[PDB]
Amino acid sequence: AESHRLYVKGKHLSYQRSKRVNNPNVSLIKIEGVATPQDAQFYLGKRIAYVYRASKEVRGSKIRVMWGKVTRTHGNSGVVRATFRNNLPAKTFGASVRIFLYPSNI
Amino acid sequence: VEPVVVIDGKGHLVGRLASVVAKQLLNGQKIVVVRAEELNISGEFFRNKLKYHDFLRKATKTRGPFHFRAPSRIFYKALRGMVSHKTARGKAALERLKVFEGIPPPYDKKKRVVVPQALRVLRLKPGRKYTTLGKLSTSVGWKYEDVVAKLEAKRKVSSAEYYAKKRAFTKKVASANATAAESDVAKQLAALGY
Amino acid sequence: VLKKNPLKNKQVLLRLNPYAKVFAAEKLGSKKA
Amino acid sequence: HFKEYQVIGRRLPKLFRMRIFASNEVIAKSRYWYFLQKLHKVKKASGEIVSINQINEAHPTKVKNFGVWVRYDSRSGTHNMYKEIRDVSRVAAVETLYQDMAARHRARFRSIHILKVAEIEKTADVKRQYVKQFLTKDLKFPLPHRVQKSTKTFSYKRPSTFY
Amino acid sequence: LPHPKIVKKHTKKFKRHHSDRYHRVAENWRKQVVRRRFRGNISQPKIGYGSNKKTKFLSPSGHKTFLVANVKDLETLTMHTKTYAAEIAHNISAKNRVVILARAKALGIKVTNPKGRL
Amino acid sequence: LKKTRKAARPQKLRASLVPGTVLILLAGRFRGKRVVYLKHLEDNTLLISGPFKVNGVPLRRVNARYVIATSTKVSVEGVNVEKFNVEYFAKEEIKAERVEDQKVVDKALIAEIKKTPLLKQYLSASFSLKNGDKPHMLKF
RNA sequence: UUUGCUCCACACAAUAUAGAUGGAUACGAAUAAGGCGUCCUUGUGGCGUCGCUGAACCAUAGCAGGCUAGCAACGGUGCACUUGGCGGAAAGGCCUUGGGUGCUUGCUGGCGAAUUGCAAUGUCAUUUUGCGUGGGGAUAAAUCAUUUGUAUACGACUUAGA
RNA sequence: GCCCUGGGCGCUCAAGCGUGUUACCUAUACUCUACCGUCAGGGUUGAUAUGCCCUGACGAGUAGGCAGGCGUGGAGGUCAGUGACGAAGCCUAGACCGUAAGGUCGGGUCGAACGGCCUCUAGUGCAGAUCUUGGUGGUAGUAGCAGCGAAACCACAGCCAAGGCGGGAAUCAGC
RNA sequence: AAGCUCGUUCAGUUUUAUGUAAGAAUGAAGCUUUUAGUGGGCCAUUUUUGGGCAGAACUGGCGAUGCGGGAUGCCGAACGUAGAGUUAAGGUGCCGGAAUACACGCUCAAGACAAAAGGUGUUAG
RNA sequence: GGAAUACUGCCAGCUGGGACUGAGGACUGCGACGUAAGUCAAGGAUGCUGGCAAAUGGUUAUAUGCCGCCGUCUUGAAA
RNA sequence: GAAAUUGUUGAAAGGAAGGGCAUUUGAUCAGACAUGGUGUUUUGUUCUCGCAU
Repeated sequence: AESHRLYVKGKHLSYQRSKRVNNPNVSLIKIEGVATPQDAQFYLGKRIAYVYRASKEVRGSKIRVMWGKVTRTHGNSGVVRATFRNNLPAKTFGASVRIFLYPSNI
Repeated sequence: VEPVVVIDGKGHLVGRLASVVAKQLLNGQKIVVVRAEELNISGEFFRNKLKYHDFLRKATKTRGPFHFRAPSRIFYKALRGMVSHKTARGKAALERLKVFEGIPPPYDKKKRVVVPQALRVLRLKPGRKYTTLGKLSTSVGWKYEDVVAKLEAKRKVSSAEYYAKKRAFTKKVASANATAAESDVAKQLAALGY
Repeated sequence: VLKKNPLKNKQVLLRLNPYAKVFAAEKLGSKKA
Repeated sequence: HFKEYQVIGRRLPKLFRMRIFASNEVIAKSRYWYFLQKLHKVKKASGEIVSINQINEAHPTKVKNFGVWVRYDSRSGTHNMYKEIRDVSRVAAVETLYQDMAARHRARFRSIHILKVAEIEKTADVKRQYVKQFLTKDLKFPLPHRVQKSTKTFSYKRPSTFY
Repeated sequence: LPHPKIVKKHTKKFKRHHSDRYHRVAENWRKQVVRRRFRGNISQPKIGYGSNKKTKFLSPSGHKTFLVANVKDLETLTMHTKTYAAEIAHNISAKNRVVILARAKALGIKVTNPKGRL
Repeated sequence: LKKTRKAARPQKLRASLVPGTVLILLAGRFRGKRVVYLKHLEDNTLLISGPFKVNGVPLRRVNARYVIATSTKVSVEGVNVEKFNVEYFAKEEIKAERVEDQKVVDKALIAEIKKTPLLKQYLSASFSLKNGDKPHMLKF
């Protein structure tokens, strides 16, 4: 099979914030295809992985990955809040993200 | 989603189209606008023309206001105010945007897209006046409208022949499918949804 | 040292009000007229 | 979503009776008390509400040309107004009248008094053209310029408004 | 073991207001918009930052640092070896450092700063 | 340490997991491959088989939370999985028993797989997502 | 500058990504109508019918995708060539004739998958630059000097000369 | 009812207006829990103490009042304390502890005396004072005398649209 | 702060007496004595003064006041350091975290002191 | 004549998905299960498993999302 | 033998920055100092009574 994807793709919008105050401890992640919080309810608890490349070779590879998790839905458009052990850099606003299908229940 | 999305400005509204394009850009989506010279703005021609002419003379004093004539640049300015420009995030978002009068190549040989919620005809109440933008650009100083139309006319030609060839190909494919019907594979596919 | 919440954790709910056992064993919450 | 309630009072007698439309019994009681002062001289502490009961439509399955008499307190005094509304139930008919008043005269629940509501069972009795037009024989009319809620942000077919 | 997560609460050490702009101002904290704790300004040390009693003064290795400069001081920890670790003062010569380290190793007392001047 | 009152209650498996069900692995070297569930182990892992002869996936321990359940089921009553145990995976290069036991297990399941048409090739094909897929809508 | 410069073939490194992880999957025109197939006494025409979302179309099966056997066609397609046409708006792409060479899951079989031990994106894209060979191509230009006088506050500008 | 005469982009079956119905955005506010402290109550010794504890509440704030701590000079007692195998002082983009005055350690120079503990003592803690003494920058290779080398001034600012009294190299020619 | 000694005595708390014997409700003390500082005006309000304006008897709020909202200067809410969930004010086209949400009509130029008057401007009794 | 259903309120009814929290430290206490031994969700987390010789993380520079010159002065908080 | 100030080298970036909340990149470092903890036979003043183990 040409396609080996096993994770639902998405995008990173911005951290939870107000008009003038922003808390980077919570990140708003948009999942492609989701439209309402009801659909996003299935993605709750799914691990979120961000992949980026660095010139230096890290201990295991040339790829560095952050391991996060989903917490709860957000908004009426189906946006879901994401929390990571280490908050994502602000430069990744609008960047894509990987949402795995595990842990699952279906 | 396609890596790049081409939006046809024909029959669209400047405000809603600019807002949605800016929102998509902030999300990190590449978008391109074509046929911007055919974009439309709500209200009669006089109202839109006055709203633009007054802008040209509001002063900052040439460092600030620029009497920019290109309708594509006018649309970019309209979208410019809907983005957090003068910052790395906003400026990077604008890098994924391009506006061209008509449909220059290689965008001609690619499928364009339209925004259902930004259609001028769909959202504008029937019978009310509207502005074609092209006349405003011509009156405010633009002079490439004639050339734009002249070289867009050739765009409809050749593309018409390509559409005719595709229509013949689809006719042949439909005939092949019709004669292919009633087969065991087709029957199984129909039973299993497909 | 820890405040057990009634309603939840039925074990603590039985500590108070011994009649809860009879109430649950007789469906008194949906008693017909 | 209004509700129809029947409220009576007698200041602890004549047993004054009137119909009150409110979203809940609490609002209905307050409106009844307020109307008591206008009708006569009575106070809340004078007595008690003898009985309050919600009235349900006898059959919410029939279209009725409700005739409604409504008095409202405009910015320059109060004036008596009468209107006819085509609807299926009194609860919906009064809500439609309230919405129409708020849209035009900008009169709301605070300054609107409901006097009487009665159905019209005979044609030519409704003197309002906007309701009279619907009392003719089975008619047909189109719904031009229909639209569809496009959930997807992008469209490729250039949707048409035909019905 | 009895070495639970030691939350420092505020790892960043406080700095005197405006000390970076002016050289003459030392970095030692001193009270005076900062007094009004305005938004976007340095936080003021207060009672909220108090460390837990059960983990106060404990190093990341889960042992208290005790200064030692003689054999008797090191031996005093023989009863409290489980909690108190030895630490050689900077003024101790290398000659006595070897003896101190040998005694600590023989009695099981860990040395926080070994290899000093060795 | 105080006498913590937390009994080791036996694990409860979701109703969507039944022996002989076709499993899909989302993590590991065999991620995206289709596997057949066999038995639940005492360690809270799922004993599964490719079978090895069909897709090359041997008998392995897997976690339920990383496995997507499917409605397609196959017979697994004839396979004597009682031999396998948690001790069968301890290590403290392939062992000799790992080949004969795998072959014996797959012999009692290849016939069942072939009984259902297109099931052998279906398992031989690795599962993967495609453009426009909506896993929440899909029943899998 | 020991092919110095340049375009290529293979060949090892650094460099990073405003952020692939199947496909930007091409008419025009109206939105109080337009297509599609057909008829033709060819028209703003007649007939059957489509929308009410892409929630689709093309593809998608093989150790992340190998070896090999048999059946039906010479269709589909990865790639090196070759005849020819179109694309000047940012054409820099679209193809077209003929064979050549792999696969073909269209159909039926035989081989290996394990040990990464219950998962650690489990590394497959190019943007730029640096060093090592071979297959070709061409070998110039500017400043000062000299001076000019249309120019000329001083710069600057305009010239002639192996 | 609305219109005419009388925050930016833009918006026009509004993204304007009034009203009705659901959802969502989040303050140091509220609800559950981890920790410091104060305030209140109680257990405590046929020894388990100015101690070891249990339970609850509370945490804004100028002048002012009270309480608890670090540090510098010197003195009384102690560590039969440290130190030419290197103490004081100095630097550290190396680390640890105390939320705090600060303390400790390793490393580069160092060459002759110092440190903790229980107390006593005071010429005891600096960013201001157009502060004092001394030293050092731009000004500046500027006026100046191809020379010889300052002074004034210097928190830091300046390109304007308006209101809370504030939409880019370098030098030569005008005021 | 400073002694006593009563554990109960108190209240900017609410109606009948005619302002109370209250065995009406609700919440939960006193005399002292010496000891630092304390001599402002104002936003709104009250009493409701007359002809623009100028004093004024009063009741809530700062001075010493963070934080969210109103681009910035009244509403919400008054403050230990942290994790988790719901809200006030204010918002859900972008900047700006949130529905280009539903429903009834309005409006062609607006829309986030002028209302004294006119309109063959538009929609209702 | 008959039920049904919308709505309201109750369940000391059942069954899940997801987020934070593990705080106490040998038993004494209130309860449920059981004919008894004993067990329990009953005055605060346990059991199993995997990766590791830089592991986790700290200071610092630089770029990204948001926020933002001092003491005394009148004293109305003020320029 | 310290600060302002200045000279060689290494990191940096484009009408301005030092300041506050969370993260990556480049450099850099304590890096766990685990030296630990479990029961016997071999030979000499029968032996783990205890030493090399």
